[PDB]
Amino acid sequence: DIGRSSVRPYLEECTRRFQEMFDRHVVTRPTKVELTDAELREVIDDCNAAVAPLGKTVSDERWISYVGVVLWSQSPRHIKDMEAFKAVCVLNCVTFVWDDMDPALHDFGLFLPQLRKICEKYYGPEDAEVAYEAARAFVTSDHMFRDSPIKAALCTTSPEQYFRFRVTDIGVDFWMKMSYPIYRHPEFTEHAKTSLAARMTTRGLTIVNDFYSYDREVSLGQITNCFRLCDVSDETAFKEFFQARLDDMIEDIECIKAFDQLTQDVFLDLIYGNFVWTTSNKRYK
Amino acid sequence: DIGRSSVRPYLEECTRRFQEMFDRHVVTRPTKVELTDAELREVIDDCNAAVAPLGKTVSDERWISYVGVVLWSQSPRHIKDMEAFKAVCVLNCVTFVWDDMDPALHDFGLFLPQLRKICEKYYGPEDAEVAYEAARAFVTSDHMFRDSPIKAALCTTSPEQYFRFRVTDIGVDFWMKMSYPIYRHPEFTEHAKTSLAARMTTRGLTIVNDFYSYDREVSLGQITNCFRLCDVSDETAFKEFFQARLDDMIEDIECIKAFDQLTQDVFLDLIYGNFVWTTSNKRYK
Ligand SMILES: CC(C)=CCC/C(C)=C/CC/C(C)=C\CC/C(C)=C/CSP(=O)(O)OP(=O)(O)O
Ligand SMILES: CC(C)=CCC/C(C)=C/CC/C(C)=C\CC/C(C)=C\CSP(=O)(O)OP(=O)(O)O
Ligand SMILES: [Mg+2]
Ligand SMILES: [Mg+2]
Repeated sequence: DIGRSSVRPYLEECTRRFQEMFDRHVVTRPTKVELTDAELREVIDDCNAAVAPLGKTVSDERWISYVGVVLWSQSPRHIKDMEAFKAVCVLNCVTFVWDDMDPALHDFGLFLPQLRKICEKYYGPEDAEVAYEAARAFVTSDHMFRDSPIKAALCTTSPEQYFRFRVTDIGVDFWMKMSYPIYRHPEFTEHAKTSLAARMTTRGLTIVNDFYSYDREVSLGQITNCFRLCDVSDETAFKEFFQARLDDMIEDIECIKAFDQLTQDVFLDLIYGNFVWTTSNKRYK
Repeated sequence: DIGRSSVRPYLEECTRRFQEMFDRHVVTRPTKVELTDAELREVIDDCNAAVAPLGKTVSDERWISYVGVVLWSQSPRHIKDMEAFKAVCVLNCVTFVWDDMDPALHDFGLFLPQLRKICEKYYGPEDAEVAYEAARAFVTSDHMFRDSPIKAALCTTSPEQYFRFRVTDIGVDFWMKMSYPIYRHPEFTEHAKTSLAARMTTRGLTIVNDFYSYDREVSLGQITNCFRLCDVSDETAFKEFFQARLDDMIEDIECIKAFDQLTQDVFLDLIYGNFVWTTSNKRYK
């Protein structure tokens, strides 16, 4: 049954169709933000220190693996604050490590002050509180509402309810709220703070992530994946579902182009960058 | 054109159908929170002081009209903090007055510090920052993106995109982020802070407000109304659209019932309470 289901028959075609869609609708190719050796070392040092109180040891290779999503999904042309950039590198990486941990080993009393220390190092006083609150909310939500009936209801009812849940759960709201200081762009800053930024980009991020993590997630009993709403065994049902999802992505991209140029660049680089990172990364194979 | 269209032919039937839906799906009838004479006095005094720098003088009757949405839509069974309650009364009322003002007269330099003063009076340090940030975001969104292509794109594309804009624009995210301290309920606090609370309740709130404000908004050229997505002149198109909105509200209500009992009470009291207030208030006639 579902615990043994797979999208493996569709990997090649779906990858090519995602890329075809991005070339047509976004056009601008993702590029990688470059960090100097010293900047990368500072990020890795900060990640190791954040996760040290947890008794967790993590290799440089694994940190670099996680950080790629930041290097690829941010928008290099628009960056103004590289201190905020390194904070997102660190926040992103330590939250991945936390998520990959056995939940029985989550110690919020040790982890939250580390998240706060990161925010306070890299951001101004105002920004530090916004980014910390988003980080605290993400990690708290994950805990509070696992094995919750709410997750089951939202994830099994309809794509729309599912994506409503993923606005927070896939981490985009947190991403926006820690990323706006990178750009110092007034419009982007407000869209981030109202969460309209996250609401516009959630489907594009989530459909991609869900496709490439489905086999692993389903093998582990995890229900937070939109492809669980269709029978991935029936080639015909799958293809119809996948096309509806591509259509969702396209509608969002087309609406995103109504935003101001800088903001639209950042949103589209995020969705398209995430896909590039996702298909190159060992986490999803 | 659409500027002279009307849903007046449908008022009685739609009102009856909304009520029948709530009686079936929510069941628990809205009740009105009691303020003592002293408490209402305090609220009105605070309202007048906030809008005085704007040269605004407002009658008790007008303030009482605005505050009814708070007295009816909050959940009296679950109130724990009446200071937070009065803060919502004040914040709600002064935001109404701001929104009814000629935009040329909006003076953020004068108004924002008044919003901050209200939050600092009634909330603890942590809650004051969350409520104030949500008020600031709401009022800043309203300004920044008032004649924005984004608003047009979102409001005209699909119901989905429209409701995505209204999460912030109808003010529910702000409502949730100023209301959670009333209840001091951990789960509700978190759903408020992640905006999941707002995402679950926006369609119920927005569909009802939109129906009862359509005629006035369309006469003023305003585009923020879901009934603009159909031809309200065509009775069969309208009835089809209306049913689709009712189905949306019912789906949200049924998913809301998967939340913990206190949270679901609050969410449902809000949607149903707003309907009761909307149908009895002079603002929509
Ligand atoms: C915000 C953004 C750029 C993209 C959306 C997805 C993504 C790669 C997020 C990482 C960036 C952020 C803010 C937080 C990390 C949280 C996390 C472990 C997300 C994975 S989504 P799932 O729970 O499905 O885990 P899996 O990776 O195993 O599929
Ligand atoms: C936010 C909530 C719980 C319910 C929605 C109902 C409502 C009017 C709430 C006001 C309460 C809050 C937080 C803010 C005030 C915002 C405001 C003046 C109007 C929003 S509806 P539109 O912009 O269409 O104006 P109109 O009233 O003239 O139709
Ligand atoms: Mg996944
Ligand atoms: Mg209205």
